[PDB]
Amino acid sequence: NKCDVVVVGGGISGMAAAKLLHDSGLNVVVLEARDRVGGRTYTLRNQKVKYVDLGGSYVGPTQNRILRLAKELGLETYKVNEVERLIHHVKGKSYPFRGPFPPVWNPITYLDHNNFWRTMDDMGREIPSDAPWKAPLAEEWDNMTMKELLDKLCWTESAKQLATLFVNLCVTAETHEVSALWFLWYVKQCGGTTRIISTTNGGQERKFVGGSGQVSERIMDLLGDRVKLERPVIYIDQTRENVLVETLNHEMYEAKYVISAIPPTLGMKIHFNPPLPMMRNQMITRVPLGSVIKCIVYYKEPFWRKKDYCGTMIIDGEEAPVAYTLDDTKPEGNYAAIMGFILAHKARKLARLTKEERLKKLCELYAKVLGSLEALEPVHYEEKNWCEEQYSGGCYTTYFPPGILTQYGRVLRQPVDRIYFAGTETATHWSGYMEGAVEAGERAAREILHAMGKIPEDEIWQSEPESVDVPAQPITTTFLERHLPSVPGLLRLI
Amino acid sequence: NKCDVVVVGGGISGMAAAKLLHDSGLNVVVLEARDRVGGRTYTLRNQKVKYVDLGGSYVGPTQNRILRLAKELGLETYKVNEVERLIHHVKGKSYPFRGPFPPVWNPITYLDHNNFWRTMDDMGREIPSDAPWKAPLAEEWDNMTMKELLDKLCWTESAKQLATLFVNLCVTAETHEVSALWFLWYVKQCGGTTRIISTTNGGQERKFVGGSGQVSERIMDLLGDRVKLERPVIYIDQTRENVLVETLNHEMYEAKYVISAIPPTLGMKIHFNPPLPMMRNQMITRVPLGSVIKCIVYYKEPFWRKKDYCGTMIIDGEEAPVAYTLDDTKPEGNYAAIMGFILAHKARKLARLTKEERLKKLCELYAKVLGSLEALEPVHYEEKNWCEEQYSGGCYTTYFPPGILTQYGRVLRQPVDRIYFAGTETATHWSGYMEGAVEAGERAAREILHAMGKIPEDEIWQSEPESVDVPAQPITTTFLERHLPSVPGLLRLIGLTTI
Ligand SMILES: *Cc1cc2c(cc1C)nc1c(=O)[nH]c(=O)nc-1n2C[C@H](O)[C@H](O)[C@H](O)COP(=O)(O)OP(=O)(O)OC[C@H]1O[C@@H](n2cnc3c(N)ncnc32)[C@H](O)[C@@H]1O
Ligand SMILES: *Cc1cc2c(cc1C)nc1c(=O)[nH]c(=O)nc-1n2C[C@H](O)[C@H](O)[C@H](O)COP(=O)(O)OP(=O)(O)OC[C@H]1O[C@@H](n2cnc3c(N)ncnc32)[C@H](O)[C@@H]1O
Ligand SMILES: Cc1c(C)c2ccc(OC[C@H]3CCCNC3)cc2oc1=O
Ligand SMILES: Cc1c(C)c2ccc(OC[C@H]3CCCNC3)cc2oc1=O
Repeated sequence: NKCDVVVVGGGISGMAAAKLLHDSGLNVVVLEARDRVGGRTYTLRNQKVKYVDLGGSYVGPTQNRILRLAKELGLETYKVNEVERLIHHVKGKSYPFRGPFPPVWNPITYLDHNNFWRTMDDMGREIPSDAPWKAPLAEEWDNMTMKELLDKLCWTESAKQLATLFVNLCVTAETHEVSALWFLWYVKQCGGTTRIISTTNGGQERKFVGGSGQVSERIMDLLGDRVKLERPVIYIDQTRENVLVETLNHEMYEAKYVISAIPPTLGMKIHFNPPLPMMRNQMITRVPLGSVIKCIVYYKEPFWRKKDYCGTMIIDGEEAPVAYTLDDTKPEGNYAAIMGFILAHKARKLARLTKEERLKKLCELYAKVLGSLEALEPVHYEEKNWCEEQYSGGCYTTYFPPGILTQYGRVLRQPVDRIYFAGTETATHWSGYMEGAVEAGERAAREILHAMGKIPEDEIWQSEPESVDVPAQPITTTFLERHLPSVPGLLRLI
Repeated sequence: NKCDVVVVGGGISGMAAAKLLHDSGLNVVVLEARDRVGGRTYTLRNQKVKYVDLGGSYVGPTQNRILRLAKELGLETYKVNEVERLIHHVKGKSYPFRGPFPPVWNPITYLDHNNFWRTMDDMGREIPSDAPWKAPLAEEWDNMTMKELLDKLCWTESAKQLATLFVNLCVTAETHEVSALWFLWYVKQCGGTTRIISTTNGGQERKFVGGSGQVSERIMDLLGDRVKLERPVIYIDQTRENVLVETLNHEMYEAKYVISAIPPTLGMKIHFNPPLPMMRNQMITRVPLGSVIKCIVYYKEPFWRKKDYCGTMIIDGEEAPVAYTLDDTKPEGNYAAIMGFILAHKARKLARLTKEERLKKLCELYAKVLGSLEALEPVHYEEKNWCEEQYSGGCYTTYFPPGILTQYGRVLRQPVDRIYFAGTETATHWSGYMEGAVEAGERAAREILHAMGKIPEDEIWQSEPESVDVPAQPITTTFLERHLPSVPGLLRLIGLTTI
C-alpha cells in the first residue's frame, strides 16, 4: 500500500535502483509484471544444462558497475573460451584466424575494411555519450540509415557484408531500420569498435558462474516481500499529493516517487493521469526493440577445441540461420555447448519453424563451419525467442529509427513530475547492456535522493572504480591502421 | 456486462462497425476511453466559431462509404472554396495559379516535376492495395526512406522541395522517417497523386455541414446506452469460452468477439492474455503516428477572395510554421477563417510556444503570403496539437518506417483468435481517412458475421456504389505528360544524338 518509492520493473535496472534506495533507508516496493525477476536476463536451470543464460549473459572490462554489484551479491565470473582460433566463414569456406578482426588478403578489400572500422570510431569521437543529439552533424547522421552510411563508405561488397553483420549482431536490427547517428553513438558509448566486438579485453570476455539471472534473484532475496511478482502496472496518477500506482490485479500502491525501470516503449502499457507531456507521449511509440532468438546446442565434448577452434564462428551471408557463435562450455570443460544468435529478419523468418527444425538447421550449419560430423550429434537444445515477450518487446535493446534520436532523444531520462526513468536505454556507458541497467537504476535512485534533499546535485552521477578482477587493457591501433588510405583516398593518389 | 461483440474505440471505425452489427440484430457495446466519441474527428462548438473541425474534416470523390454513412445519418456536404487562385509561395515570393499542381516554367524543371509525379504513380501501379509487400521490388523499396527515393528521382532542388512538402503534408512525417514502399502504397490506395492532392475532384473537395463529429455522435444516438464513455480498455482475456474485456474503471465485459478499432500502436495500452503472437507483439511497437497542429485563424471577412485568392497557400521554406492552408469560411460566407497545418518536425518545434505566439507567427506568414495587412487583424483562433493525445498518439495516421511494412504488414488485419481489427490503418482504400475508417469498421463487423455463419465469405469485402451527390471525374493525363522524358532520359537522348 504506502511506501517512499515504487519501482516499476524487476530487471537489473529496477533491482539496482531499489537496492540503492533500500540501503539508504527508504521503503521501496518493486512492482514486476512477470512471475519472475530479471527481465531481459533469464537463467534456466535443468540437469541437462545445469544453468544456461537465455537472455543477457556477457560482461567485460570497463563494465565496472555490473562487476561491483555482482561481486557484492557474491557472484564470480569465468572467461569465455578464446584460447584457440576464431573462424570467418565466407563463400562456403572456413578461414581460421587469431585477434579480434577477421584478416583480409586482397589489398583493396584490406584498405576498405580498415577504413570502415576506423571511420566508425572517427565519427564516434564527435558524438557526446550523454547527448548524441549535440553531435555537430547530428541531423545529417540522424536522417540517414546505417544502410545509407555503409553504401557511401564501403567500396567493396566484402566490407559492406561484414559491416552489415556487425550492425545486425550489435543491435539485432537491419542496417535500413536504424539511424546512423544512433548506431555510431551506440558503438562509441561502449568504448568503440574494438571494445564492443572483442571477447578477450572486450564486451564478451566473461559470464557469471551460475548465470546472470542471479543478479536480480539475489537482490530480490535482499528485498524479501518488497518485490511483488505478477503485478503489471496499468495506471499511474500524479494529480494528488502522493503518487498512486495501480496494478492489473487491482492493487493500489502509494508513494512520494516512482522509478520507471522498463523499456521506453513499454511505457505505452500504462495509462497516465495527467496525460504524459506531448514529447514523451509520442517518443514511446517510436522506439522498438530488436529481434533475436538465442540458441544453445549441447554436445558430449567441446570437439571444436581438438581442431584448434575456440568455438567462435563469424558466418557471412543470407543462407546461414546464425551469423555468430561463442563457446558456451562451462569453465570445467563440461556441458559443452555452442551459443548462436538468429538475428533481425532471420529471427522473424525462422520463428515459423519448430524447435526441432531450428536444431537441425543449426547443427548442419555448425558441421559445415567447424568441418566436423560431431556437430550433427547434439545431446540437448535450448532457445528463447525474445520477440514473443509482452513485457520485453524484444532484445537486446531499443533501437532508434531515422529522425527519432535528434527529435525525441532529450526526453528519454527527463523526469515527468515525480516519475524518474531508469532502464539500460537511459544509460550513457554500455547503454543496451546489464552494465547500462546498473548505471541507469543507481542514477535514477540518486535523482530521487537529491529530490528528497538527502544528497547534493554533484552526487547524482557517480564514477565507478575499476574492477580489480576484470581490469581493462588499452585499445591500441598500428601506424598502418591509422594512416593507410581509404579506397577513394588511394584513387585521389592516381 | 454480456453482449455478442465488444467494440474497443468509438471513433468512426468502431461506430461504423457497431452500427452494422446492431443493424444485423446483434447486441454490441462500444467501449470508448474518452468522455466523447469521434476519436481523431472532433467538432468544437462555441459562439465565436459556431462549429469547427479540429481533427478529420475533408471528404471527396471516390470516398463513397463515408458519404453513404453520413447521408444515411442525415448529414450534408458543402464544397471547400476553390473559386479564386491558389498560391505557391517559394523563396519568399507568392505565385498565384489555377489547377491542382503549381505550374513550372523552366523546361528542365518541368521535365523533372512531370517525371516525379508520373514515377510516384508508375511505382504505385506495381503495388497491390491489399498486399503492398507483394510488389515485385517490395524489399528494395521498403529498405529505402522517401528521402533516399527523392534524392535518386529529383534532378532539380525545385522538384525535391515540392516532393518533400507533398510527403510532409500527406502523412505528417519527414521524408527520412518513412518507408518509400509504404508511402507509394499510401498514395496509390487513395487513387494516386492527383486524387490525393486535389480540392476540386480530390480528397479535400468537401466538408460536412455542422462538422464531421456528427458522424460518431449520430451513431451514438442510434445505439443509446450501448456506448460507454470513459471506459479505457486495459485487459483482454481469450483463455475462456467467452472473451473478457476489462476497463480502467474496473468494469468487466463478456462477448463472443472483439473488434479493436484503435490505432495499431494504441493496442500497447492493453494487457493481453494469452500474450499476442510474436509478429503482432513487435508490430505494435514499430508503427508511430505523425505529428500535426491544426490551426484556424478567424477574420472579419474572407478578404483574400477580394484579391482573387481562394485561401489555398502552398508554402515552401523552413521558416514558415505552416506549409499548407485552405479557406475554412462557412458555406453562408460568414465566420471567415484560414485553416493551416503545422507539420512533422515543426509541430514538435512550435509546440514550445504559447497559443498567442503561434497565432502571431501564423498572421505574419499569412500577411506576407497574401500581400495583405488585413491578415494581422484576427478576430479569433482555435488550434489542436494531436501529438498530446494519449488515446490518438498523433494525426492524421500511422506511418511505417523503413523495413516494417515488408516484415510485419501481413499481420495488421490478421485476427488474433476472436479479436478482429478495424481502424482506418487496416483499410485498402483511403486508409488514413474517415473513408478508410468506414471500410475497416464494416469489413471487421462482416468478418464476425462470417465467423458466426450469418453471411458467406464472399460478403466480407463489399464494394460501394458511387455517390450520386459527389460523382468522381476520372484522373486523366495528356500525351506530353505520359511521354516527355525524365532529366536523365533527356541526357541519354543527347549522349546518343551526339555520337
Ligand atoms: C534478450 C537478450 C539481452 C541481452 C543479450 C542477449 C539477449 C538474447 N546479451 C547481453 C549480454 O551478453 N550482455 C549484456 O550486458 N546484455 C545483454 N543483453 C541485454 C541485457 O539483458 C539488457 O540490457 C538488460 O537486461 C536490461 O535490463 P533493464 O532492467 O533495463 O530492463 P529489463 O530487463 O527489460 O527489465 C524490465 C522489467 O520490467 C518489467 N515490466 C515491463 N512492463 C511492466 C509493467 N507494466 N509493470 C511492471 N513491470 C513491468 C519486465 O517484466 C522486466 O522484468
Ligand atoms: C487529426 C486529424 C485527422 C485527419 C485530418 C486532420 C487531422 C488534424 N484530416 C482528415 C481529413 O481532412 N479527412 C479525412 O478523411 N481524414 C482526416 N484525418 C484522419 C481521420 O481523422 C482519421 O483517419 C479517422 O478519424 C480515424 O478513425 P478511426 O475510427 O480509425 O480511429 P480513431 O478516430 O483514432 O478512433 C479510435 C477511438 O478509440 C479510442 N481508444 C484508444 N484507445 C482505447 C482504449 N484502450 N480503450 C477504449 N478506447 C480507446 C479513442 O479515444 C478513439 O475514440
Ligand atoms: C551480445 C553480443 C554483442 C552485443 C556483440 C556485439 C558485437 C560483436 O562483434 C563480433 C564480430 C562483429 C563482426 C566482425 N568481427 C567480430 C559481438 C557481440 O557478441 C555478443 O555476444
Ligand atoms: C488531410 C489532407 C491531406 C491528407 C492532404 C494531402 C496532400 C495534399 O497536397 C496538396 C499539395 C501537395 C504538394 C503539391 N501541391 C498541392 C493536401 C492535403 O490536404 C489535407 O487536408
